[PDB]
Amino acid sequence: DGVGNASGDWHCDSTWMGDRVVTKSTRTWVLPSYNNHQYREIKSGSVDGSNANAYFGYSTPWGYFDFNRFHSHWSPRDWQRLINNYWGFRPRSLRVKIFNIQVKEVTVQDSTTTIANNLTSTVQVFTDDDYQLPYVVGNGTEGCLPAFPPQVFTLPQYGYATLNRDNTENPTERSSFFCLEYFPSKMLRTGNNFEFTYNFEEVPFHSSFAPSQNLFKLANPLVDQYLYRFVSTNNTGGVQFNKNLAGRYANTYKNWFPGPMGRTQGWNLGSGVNRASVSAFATTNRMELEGASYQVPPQPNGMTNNLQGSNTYALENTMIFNSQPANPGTTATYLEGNMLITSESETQPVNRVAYNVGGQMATNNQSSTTAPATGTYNLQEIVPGSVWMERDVYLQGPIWAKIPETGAHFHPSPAMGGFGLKHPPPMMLIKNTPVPGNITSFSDVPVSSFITQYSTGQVTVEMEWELKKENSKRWNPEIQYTNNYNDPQFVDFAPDSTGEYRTTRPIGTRYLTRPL
Amino acid sequence: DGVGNASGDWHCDSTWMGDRVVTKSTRTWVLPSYNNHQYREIKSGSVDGSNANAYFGYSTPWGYFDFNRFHSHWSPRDWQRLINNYWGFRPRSLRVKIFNIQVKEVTVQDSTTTIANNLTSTVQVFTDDDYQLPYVVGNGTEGCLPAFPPQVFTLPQYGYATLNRDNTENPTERSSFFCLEYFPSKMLRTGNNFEFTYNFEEVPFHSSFAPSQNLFKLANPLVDQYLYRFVSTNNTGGVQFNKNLAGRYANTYKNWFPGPMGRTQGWNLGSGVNRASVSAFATTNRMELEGASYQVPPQPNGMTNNLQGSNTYALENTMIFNSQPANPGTTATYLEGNMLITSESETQPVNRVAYNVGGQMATNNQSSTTAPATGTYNLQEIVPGSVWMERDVYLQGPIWAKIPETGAHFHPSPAMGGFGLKHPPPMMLIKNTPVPGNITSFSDVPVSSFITQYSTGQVTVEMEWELKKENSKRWNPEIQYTNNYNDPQFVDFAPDSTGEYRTTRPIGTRYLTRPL
Amino acid sequence: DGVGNASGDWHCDSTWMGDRVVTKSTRTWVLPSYNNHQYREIKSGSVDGSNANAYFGYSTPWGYFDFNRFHSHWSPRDWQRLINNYWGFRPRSLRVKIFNIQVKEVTVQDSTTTIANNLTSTVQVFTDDDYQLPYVVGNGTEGCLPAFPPQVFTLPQYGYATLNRDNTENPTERSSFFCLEYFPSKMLRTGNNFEFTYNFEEVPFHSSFAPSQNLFKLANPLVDQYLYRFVSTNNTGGVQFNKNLAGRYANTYKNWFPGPMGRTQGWNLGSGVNRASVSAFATTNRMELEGASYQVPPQPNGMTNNLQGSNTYALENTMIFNSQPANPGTTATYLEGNMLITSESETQPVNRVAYNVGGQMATNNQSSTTAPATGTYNLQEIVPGSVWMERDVYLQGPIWAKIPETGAHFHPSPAMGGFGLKHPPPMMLIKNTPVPGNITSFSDVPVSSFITQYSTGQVTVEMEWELKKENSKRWNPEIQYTNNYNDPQFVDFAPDSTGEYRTTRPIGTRYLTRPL
Repeated sequence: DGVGNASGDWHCDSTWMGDRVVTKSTRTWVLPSYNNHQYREIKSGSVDGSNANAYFGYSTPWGYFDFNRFHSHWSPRDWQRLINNYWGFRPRSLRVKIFNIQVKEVTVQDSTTTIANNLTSTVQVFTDDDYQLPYVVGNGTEGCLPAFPPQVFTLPQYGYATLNRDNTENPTERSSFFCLEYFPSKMLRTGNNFEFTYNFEEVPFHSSFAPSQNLFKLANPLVDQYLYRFVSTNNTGGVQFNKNLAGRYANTYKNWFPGPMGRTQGWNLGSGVNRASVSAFATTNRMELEGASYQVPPQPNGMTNNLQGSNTYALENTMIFNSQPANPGTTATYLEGNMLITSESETQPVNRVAYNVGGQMATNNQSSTTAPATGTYNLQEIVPGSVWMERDVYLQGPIWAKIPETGAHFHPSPAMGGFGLKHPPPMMLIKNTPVPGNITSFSDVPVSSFITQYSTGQVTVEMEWELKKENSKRWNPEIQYTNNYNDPQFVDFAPDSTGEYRTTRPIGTRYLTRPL
Repeated sequence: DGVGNASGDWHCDSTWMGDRVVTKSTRTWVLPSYNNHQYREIKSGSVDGSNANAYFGYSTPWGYFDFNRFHSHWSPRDWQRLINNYWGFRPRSLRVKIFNIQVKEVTVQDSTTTIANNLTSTVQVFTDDDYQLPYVVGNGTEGCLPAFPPQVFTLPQYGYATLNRDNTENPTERSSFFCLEYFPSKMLRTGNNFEFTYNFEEVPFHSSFAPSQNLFKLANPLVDQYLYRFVSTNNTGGVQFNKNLAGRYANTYKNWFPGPMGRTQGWNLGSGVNRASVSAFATTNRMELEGASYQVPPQPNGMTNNLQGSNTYALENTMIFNSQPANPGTTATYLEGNMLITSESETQPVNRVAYNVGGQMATNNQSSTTAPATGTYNLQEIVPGSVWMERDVYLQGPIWAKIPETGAHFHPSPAMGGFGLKHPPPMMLIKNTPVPGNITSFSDVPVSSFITQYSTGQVTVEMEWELKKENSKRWNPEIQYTNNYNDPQFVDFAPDSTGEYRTTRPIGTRYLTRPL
Repeated sequence: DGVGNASGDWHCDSTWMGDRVVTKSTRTWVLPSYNNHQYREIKSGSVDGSNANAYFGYSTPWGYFDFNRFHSHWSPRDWQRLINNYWGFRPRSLRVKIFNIQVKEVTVQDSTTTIANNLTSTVQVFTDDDYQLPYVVGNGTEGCLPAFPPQVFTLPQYGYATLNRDNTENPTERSSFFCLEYFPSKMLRTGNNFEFTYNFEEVPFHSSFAPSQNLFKLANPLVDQYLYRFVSTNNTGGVQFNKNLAGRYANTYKNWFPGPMGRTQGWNLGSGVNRASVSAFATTNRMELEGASYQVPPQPNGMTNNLQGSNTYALENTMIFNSQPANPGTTATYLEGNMLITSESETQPVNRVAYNVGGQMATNNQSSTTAPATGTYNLQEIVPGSVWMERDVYLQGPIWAKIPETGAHFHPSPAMGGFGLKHPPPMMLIKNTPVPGNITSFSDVPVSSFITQYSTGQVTVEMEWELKKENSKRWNPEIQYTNNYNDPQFVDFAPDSTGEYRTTRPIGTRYLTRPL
């Protein structure tokens, strides 16, 4: 209620309750006064020789809350207890609560930066629950809540890129500008707090199970099919047929088919017999959209890199995390030992691999003169009767994404993994209100001299997850995420002597196994 | 009730009522006695050198009502008030009402064509609401209600093409014949009327908004992704990775993908550097269906001609209306100045252009010997995680179409734009009953001499439209359909000194703008 | 209630509710301690060679709130949605609310200006709702709420000019002095707020429609009048008459007449064939009032500059805004490219142009000796049966004005446009209470050493607007305010890379069209 009273407590826990788990998480944040309290016009042309990077947009002084990663809510033990016990999970509700606001004021006088707090300065928070702003949350950007609870994170500055003109930095007449002070926002002093509740829409469970059985090997290898296959022609043009035998899965009749494919390049990790000195930009899979051509990693769902125990990965198809957060705007050439190169090997009985051709189809009509000929294709889209698996979600990866408000779409599983939401959690924007400096006269030009200041405080996020319980009559034990290190020099998913949070490997969800 | 009393009034109006608009429209029609009151066998072989044009079918004396265009219900001002204020619209109900029937009888005696009315002759009207007839309404044919209310239109003759045999004019044993006098029809004198009500099924709203934001540019250009991309290999085969920077949309990880594509040829309008003297038939995109090969304009949804401000259009992908209705069976070579060549430039942030390749995929497996190679594809079908925009509807274009009664289908947006209906508005068939001439003796052969006669009357159509209200926090003004002509020599969407209804340009729906 | 609690939230929105729109707007203000807390005697003589500029008056330490411009309440999109959809609008209620007061105290010690806040200092606010003060709000002065919500504005100092004597700086015995601490004012600490409600009186709607039809062309051009005109005399003095034909509007009988006129000088913008090197002061239209002569722009209602598509404007008749707010007291010679020269071309079917003579009247009595002669007049006042159009209101222009408390008036449309109010919104005056410095002894002279200090805070203004709905049976589309720029280098009505709010063109209201 006032300055000498706590406006909320530290809730950071998890409570497994049957087929349901709430996951609370309080973090501490810092909000810089971005742009010195003004809207700016960020724009760029073709950098790196590509006019795909040309954008037009606006950068606001508003910061925002991005709790759209799984480690922001899940400890690695509560993640381990999830992915080794349950076949699925999906979010149900959400409860965000910003509290203990305190706003300092830096006063650099003769290089003595005194930092004191003003009790009177406010903080604006609104939530965009009519979805009228550019939703920039679900795009794999930084500025998230940290994985580790005693880390203090700075809130990312809110910008958005509108329509540019002809792949330049210049706008078009459809390019918009959203003023964010034209939205009603709650003014928060140091004794006020901002609560917010949200209920997720009906989404499918994330299929956190690996297949126990190949897709083209769903018949039993004991009894044989009552269907025959064309095998050959005789010395005349008379066709000949053979019975599909029992375990001959290469030529049985299939009833279901794998998912989409676009053949990406496969690069060897580990030892590697890769091509030396490849500038890997000019040969990636691009998807040209209204002018320029864009790299689109990862490719849409229905494929996999990395078959099984092979060091060949499709690096265009994968999600490559770093081990630690990096400095912004770095041009460092990281190697294999720095990254978390993340495999989708668990879905190979259903999905086709991305560094191999998917099949072959007949190219000509045969005759007594022309022999039959086939040709391999590098990409195949949705066929009726297809079945694929969605992208695996990770502890270090995004939870949701917003479906773009277009006319139509085909089934909206995000390519980066997670939950495709039509009405996602609304984007909580926040800024410091501008406090003017010493203004002694009237002028019609607006104030450009402000008290330089930042605010800080805590935020708690309480999600709730409906879980799909495992129910299998499998006899032998399964593979599960065990803590298996040979001679650990450090405890993983735990700090070090420096005090930085050390993660080494990404953690999937498909560890339970389930027959098709 | 009788001959001296009006059997219905002229309702032609529109009543905007919140998120709902009823649009009434009365027109005056003329019904010729088609075929001289008999069923005939229309059939043809390969004309224009193509056996696709070979059909077998039947032509009835029945005429029909085709109010399946948007200008039959919408004035251009009420269309302007729709497409500049609302994000969507869909039909809800329908009410057709045929009234003031009067049937003349032409009597050419010594070249003095006296036209008098017989009070006793009837008119048959039935509606086909069990969908047992070939539904020929939603196919882009003429004979519609006019755009302009005081125009009198003639009702189109009802024919249908059944199954022919082996791309000839001869029938197969599956070819059917539907007698239309085997359906119960209401006999209408000059004092009778025919009412009919219809409620549309649950359809999606037509997305009458343009995107404010590119599909591959949905991240913000301020914070950068926590995902890395394979960039290159070193002097060994060791892979190397770089962080996806903030605004580098050409190589970020994408979550949603564009729609289908088939690469069509792009032709330059305006000035034009087109290839001179092209017979443009042999190089169009065809789709061979059970024998012959058919041109299929427009190609299915998910593409666009005409990027932005460029004079290159994909003429195979577009809807080309004329400015005025034309005489039937004309072989005139119209030019650019006659037609209404209709752009889909508003959907280019989501759809791929039809005169460019959509992307490229890896063609080989790399090694220390073989370098990586990619290959461009000209067509890509549905991939899971796709999102496209539907075809824009126009003031001069069709409202609905019937889904064919087959087994299965994929999401039934008609390629010509509009609303894919499973149970469309039933086809109102109408004919003049045959009045025999002077028959003085009995003969078992049926009567072939009739009183030559036509009927005329009014028809009113009352549709009802549920509207999706615009709700955006966009700050700057939008583009809207304004009446912008530089030195008009005539008022557009209004008559001239001749009295003919002059339209110059087609009117879309996507003028409001909305972020993905 | 206290220092650690927010005393009000940021309301800044608009809610269109049928034929009604509320427009909330919160801004942040800075209040300097004007005059160092004392009343002063501002007076001047003849500057610029004109004794019209000689005034006597008083300058107070009070600042005031001036939300009397349309952009203080309306975003340009909500202004666009108004002027393209409605035929009229007028204010109904008002709700001002000053909150989050915080008062700093600047302490310059050895050129180290430390700015800290005192929790104990107060702020006086009263509202003048008996109209006992000189109302200086509705006069086109600066110090308004900004157009753009995150701009912080400084409150203008309240002064007023009373009666001087004989066009000098000396007062007369009727010259008054209003002490503003003789009015009861609410003392506001940092935990207090000041609410205020107001209901506007019955005013006419602002006619935000252009005429679709000329005033002298209201007959139809098909049938002719039953009234004859004197055309000529014969070889004798016998009069002769002709019938007024159908479309001959130059000599039909008129029933209604245009508004007032005073011929101003017309100057060419754009290319321009203007007279070179004109000191444009000595030839303007003046209106001499009790001694001196005053320029009176704009001239009273009933005229227009700028016919249609011509570059000749009457610059004495127009409202010339700047693109950006300017520094106070500037003597800069702005050009055409800086200003927002604002046209009244939309009202030319009803109003007469200001750079042309309005008509001619007979100067002599004719005879057999003297021929008839006419003479053009340069000004014509109200004639019974007149009809004119009021001044267009703009997004950048004033909302209301106070009618002077005189005896009588003729219909009080303000010449600067807007709503003539008899009891306007009361003028919210505000000052910082004086906190004395170090006073160690008693003296009967009042304290002149104070703690130098300023206060800041937020103010929200909630107006409510009754709207006149458009209802026209016009067929063709209208002209509307579209966002039409050819190659934009910047988004208009939105910031730039500097962060300043960029407006280029003024926005009217007459875009709908309506017949007389």
